[PDB]
Amino acid sequence: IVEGSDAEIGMSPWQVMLFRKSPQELLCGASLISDRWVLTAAHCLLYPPWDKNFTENDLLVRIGKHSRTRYERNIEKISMLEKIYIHPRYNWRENLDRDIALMKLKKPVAFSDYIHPVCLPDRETAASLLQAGYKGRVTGWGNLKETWGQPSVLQVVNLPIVERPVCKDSTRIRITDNMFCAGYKPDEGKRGDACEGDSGGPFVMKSPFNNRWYQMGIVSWGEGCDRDGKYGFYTHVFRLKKWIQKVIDQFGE
Amino acid sequence: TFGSGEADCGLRPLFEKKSLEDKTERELLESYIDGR
DNA sequence: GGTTGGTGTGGTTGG
Repeated sequence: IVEGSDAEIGMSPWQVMLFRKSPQELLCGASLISDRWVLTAAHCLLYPPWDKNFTENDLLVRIGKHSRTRYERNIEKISMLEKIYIHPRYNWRENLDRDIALMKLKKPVAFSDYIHPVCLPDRETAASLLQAGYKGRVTGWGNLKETWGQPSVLQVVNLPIVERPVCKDSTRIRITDNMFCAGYKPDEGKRGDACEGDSGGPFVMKSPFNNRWYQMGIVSWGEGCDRDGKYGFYTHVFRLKKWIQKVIDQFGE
Repeated sequence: TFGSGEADCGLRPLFEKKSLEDKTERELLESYIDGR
């Protein structure tokens, strides 16, 4: 996270680690949603143009962590994935559209003080939570700015939902109603963004009502962390919540 | 799973399940001109 | 990895 601030103990019990096994690497962040249903970004598993096509056997989930760098002697749950299913209308060649993905972890994991599942949106909280002005916070382990910085611990920035009339005439890319943007206007002395390495990574929000945390989005893309007047685009975990519970219905636990 | 659909989705052991509030919760919970 | 404590939650600059 850029212009962020090193997260606290379990600020995100649900923050995952996309981890490449050859060589040892971190692709991105991901959210626990089941005892084995984790949701990331597709691109984090399939970007043909840059020859990104990462497979089940391949990747390691790294659940309940803090140090980006080290293996918590006994915090971390290093886990296998049985299956990865991206979403079928996920447009790579055009604009990271419908860039989502479920991976059915190989077995259940316990929810031990730093490993914990997050609320999957509903019309209610969503409807009324998802108003531009309101703020949510990405959470990841990645570039701190756009260059070759990779942090100590999980970072977190706090940002406000941005309306369409800006995230349109913001970028040449075409913007689908299957993302929103989270930034600050420039005559708004503050700042932050997600960045290369963040993706798959929750944009979660606090419902003043049932006081739970829900995934209003995921880090999708952007035209370079903090371009002042450029926004970060995350995906509408709602307007697709349908694609999600179908896969679970169909498979696993 | 689905929505709020674990059993106690989105409710934090070190924090909400333990009525501890984070560094900058109140930064959000203030976004919604005044949620709580 | 780095200040044998911390959440790299023990006791073995490692692993």
